[PDB]
Amino acid sequence: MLSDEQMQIINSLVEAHHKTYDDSYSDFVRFRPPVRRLSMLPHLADLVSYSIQKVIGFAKMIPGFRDLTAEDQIALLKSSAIEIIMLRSNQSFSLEDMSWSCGGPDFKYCINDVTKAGHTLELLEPLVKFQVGLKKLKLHEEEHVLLMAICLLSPDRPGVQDHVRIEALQDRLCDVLQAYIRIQHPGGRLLYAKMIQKLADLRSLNEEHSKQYRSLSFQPEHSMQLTPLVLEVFGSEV
Amino acid sequence: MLSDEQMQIINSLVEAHHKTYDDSYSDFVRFRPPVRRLSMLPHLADLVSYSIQKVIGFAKMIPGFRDLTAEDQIALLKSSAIEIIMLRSNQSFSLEDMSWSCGGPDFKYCINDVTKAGHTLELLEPLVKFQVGLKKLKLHEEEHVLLMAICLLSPDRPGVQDHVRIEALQDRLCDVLQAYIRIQHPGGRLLYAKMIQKLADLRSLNEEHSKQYRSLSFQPEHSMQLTPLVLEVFGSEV
Amino acid sequence: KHKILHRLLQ
Amino acid sequence: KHKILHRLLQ
Ligand SMILES: CCC(CC)(c1ccc(OCC(=O)NO)c(C)c1)c1ccc(OC[C@H](O)C(C)(C)C)c(C)c1
Ligand SMILES: CCC(CC)(c1ccc(OCC(=O)NO)c(C)c1)c1ccc(OC[C@H](O)C(C)(C)C)c(C)c1
Repeated sequence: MLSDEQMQIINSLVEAHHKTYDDSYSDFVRFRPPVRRLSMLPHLADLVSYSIQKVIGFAKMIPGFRDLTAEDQIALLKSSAIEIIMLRSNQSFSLEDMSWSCGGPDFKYCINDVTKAGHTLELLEPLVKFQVGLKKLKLHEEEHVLLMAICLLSPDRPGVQDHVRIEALQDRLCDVLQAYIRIQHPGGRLLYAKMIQKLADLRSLNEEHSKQYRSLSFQPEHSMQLTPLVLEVFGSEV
Repeated sequence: MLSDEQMQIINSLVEAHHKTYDDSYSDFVRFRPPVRRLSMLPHLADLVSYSIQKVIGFAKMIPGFRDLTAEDQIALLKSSAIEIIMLRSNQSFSLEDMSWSCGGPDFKYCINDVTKAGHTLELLEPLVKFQVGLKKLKLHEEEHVLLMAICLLSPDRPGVQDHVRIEALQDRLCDVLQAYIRIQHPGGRLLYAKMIQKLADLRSLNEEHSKQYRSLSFQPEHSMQLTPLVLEVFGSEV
Repeated sequence: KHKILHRLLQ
Repeated sequence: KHKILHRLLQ
């Protein structure tokens, strides 16, 4: 069975997530309305900007994160933001229509919508595939949340100074998840492996997203549609 | 009577204005919706950002502007943007309710609304007074447009290199307006003077706006609500 | 930098 | 600069 500290960590993450993930999606009405050159950029820019703020809120609650140097926290957020965001979005992803449903039909996104935000199938194909394979793992809230904490605490990111203290925090988390799957998840003898593999898929997606983003960020007619926070987090001006 | 070149200038400005000033205000639905700490900042930031793009469109059509150095064009836009914007807004200002009406009730702004965007009466009092006195001059479209071209072509702005070529372009404009008032505007024996005085009021407003803006721009929780274009035009990173 | 302003002024 | 990120991380 799980230890108290192991369980306290799970309770902390699940609560940090609930506190940073709004199931009513009542904030999407405050974004620049979606329009279906790059007509979806304004809306999706606000979505991502809003999601970054949520990921930051979450990160600050991951046990051990608050004690790192501001520099490492930055290095970790900047390098994993988009992957965490892709992980968070799976909650609203549907295996039927292969889309994201966030309240109303206005906020129902298809692969076509991201295309109108400057992205190509070069990225979207692997993205939907990742969403589908992830959705199929039918993760418990506790595993989904651990995966996001595991992801955010990867020491193998550029700019990370103390990759020993972070290597540790992630190890601690990785075993919590490993223990949880073995104790609380029936038919999950080979789930952990599949999950770690999902983290590897994220890297590829991250690489591809950054490429296409860089392309977009160098065109001022498009960069001007971005928000300050997005430009700072996806920027290279580190 | 007016000369052909004098009239061609008037026709060019009136057409540049019509091409950059949308009377249907059908673009306000694309802004982050208004919300009545600094709840109006998002919406009013998008309004101003959109207005800057219109002022730039207009400027590029002012005869003589396109031939200046990119540097002077920048120096002129950055220093006069807010004044031109205050001048443009008068078109939707009403002497009855003392507000700005841009289509629907959602887009009806009161002094209270700007307060929710980080501004104080220190600025808003003089602002409404300027709007009222301006509205009372009952300018013809030709005079209102000349005033905006006159304003934008003020050589006495920081960063202006060739204030001789610009001093000239503005002189040319100032006499066009002076001639128009004398020939086409009955009961306007003392209008020109009142107009030039209105340009002086704008300077005070500009000074005050920049002060309060600087205050806001140094607070990242607020600066992040701004748009790239606003930050660049009201920024000091010249 | 004024890169956005330059692009718009073109 | 990352000033926005620092403020949010406080
Ligand atoms: C519309 C689909 C998606 C999928 C991950 C998304 C993100 C966050 C979401 O919300 C979940 C959540 O918890 N948020 O708080 C939801 C439901 C969906 C996305 C959005 C924008 C994108 O591209 C963005 C562009 O790259 C920019 C240049 C940055 C604008 C890409 C490539 C994908
Ligand atoms: C809501 C009233 C107003 C008055 C000049 C305005 C600007 C442009 C407008 O449209 C006319 C037009 O032609 N546009 O295309 C309309 C109708 C009104 C304003 C708006 C924002 C403000 O403050 C803005 C803040 O200072 C920021 C920090 C920059 C967000 C201040 C001090 C005033």
